[PDB]
Order: sequence, then structure tokens, then C-alpha cells
Amino acid sequence: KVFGRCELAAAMKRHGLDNYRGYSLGNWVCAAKFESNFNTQATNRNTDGSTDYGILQINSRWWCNDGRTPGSRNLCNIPCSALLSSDITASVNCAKKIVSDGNGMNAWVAWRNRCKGTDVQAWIRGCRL
Repeated sequence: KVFGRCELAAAMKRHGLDNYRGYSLGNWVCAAKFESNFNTQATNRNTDGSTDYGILQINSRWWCNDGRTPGSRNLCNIPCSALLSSDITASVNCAKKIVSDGNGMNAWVAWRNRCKGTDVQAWIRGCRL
């Protein structure tokens, strides 16, 4: 599924991301925009044996299990396929786990690069929430 920004914002808000651990909703929408262009099926296969999965491009070394990645920790306790669902449950819960394990949003390279320090509220402006 390719989300729209306001639809994704509403879904992320229902799943508890607005101001989760100090990150207002627009941060999460912006991260998704630049990680995956809102595409729940986005899949980036890296040369280190890992892959980045789903709307938030969560990586298979630490976070999800794909059975092909060296050093796997599976800290979200999920198969990486769950991160390719059209429903954002697993991706949101794993994103929460990333932050609960002491990572900032700086875990997401696209957030660091396209979203940190910008007017991220623009990503939710004009959305029904």
C-alpha cells in the first residue's frame, strides 16, 4: 500500500506515535516519507547481508528476523515479513521498540537526513486527526 501523508498520520496517531518518547507525529510521517515514500512494501537489500523492510525501512540485523542476515538479534521479535504488511501495526510496534531500546530517531538515516531540525509539523498540517 502506498499511504497518503494524512492517512498515515491518522494511522500512526491511532497506534500511539504522536509525541511518543518525545517525537511529535510529523517526525514519524516525515521518516516514512523519506525512508519508503510511504510504501509499505519497500525493501532495500544491502551488501552486509541485511535488508531494510517496510514503510520505516527497519533493518534485519538488529530488529527483525529474515534468516539470512549475519549477527541477527531480532529485537522486535518479528519476522521481517511482518514489516511488509499493508497495516502498519508491526512497523509501528517495532519503531517503538527501537526507541525503547535507547535509540533516537537517529536510528533512521532518512530521519536524520531529511527530517531532523526541519518543520516536521508540515507533514501533518491540514490532516484530520
